[PDB]
Amino acid sequence: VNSFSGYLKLTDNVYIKNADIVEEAKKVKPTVVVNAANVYLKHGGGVAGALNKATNNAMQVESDDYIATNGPLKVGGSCVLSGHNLAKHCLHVVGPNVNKGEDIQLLKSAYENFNQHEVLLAPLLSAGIFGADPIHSLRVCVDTVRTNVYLAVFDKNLYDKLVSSFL
Ligand SMILES: Cc1[nH]c2ncnc(NC(=O)CC(C)(C)C)c2c1C
Repeated sequence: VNSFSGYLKLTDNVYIKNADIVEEAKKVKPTVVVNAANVYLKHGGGVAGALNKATNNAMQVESDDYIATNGPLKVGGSCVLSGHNLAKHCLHVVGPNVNKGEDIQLLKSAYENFNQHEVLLAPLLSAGIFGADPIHSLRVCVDTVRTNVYLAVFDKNLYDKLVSSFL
């Protein structure tokens, strides 16, 4: 038993809800919140911009030190950093950005990072300003993640479409 509330159960381990991941993180304080990151950890907009704003830019400060030491992530890769006031940890995961021309096949590799964590709160990878089809992202999530994932979908209209079309 965990503290997530109001989710629809899609499969044995995948759950979905119309919610703002920022507000959801601030209430649940999950062990792991997933950020929709880029390889430079520049958290300017989309989910990443919103999570960082909620940390009063502390996420960005930590991220800049990480990149200065380690260099950029790989598309499809991840790193674990602090969750600041939102979660114990933040798993920064880089899904392909279609608006940059990146290979959509890398979306499965991106979701594989979730399997290193028993329970996670997450957005749909590569959705939103990353340009991928969210219905496809949900399909890849369900077919790749085996640990317990709680998906927060900000847009109410998109959520209903995701549910109604889920096979
Ligand atoms: C600030 C914020 N918070 C979120 N929490 C969960 N999911 C999110 N993204 C989407 O739902 C996909 C789109 C944007 C509807 C296509 C977001 C965003 C952009």
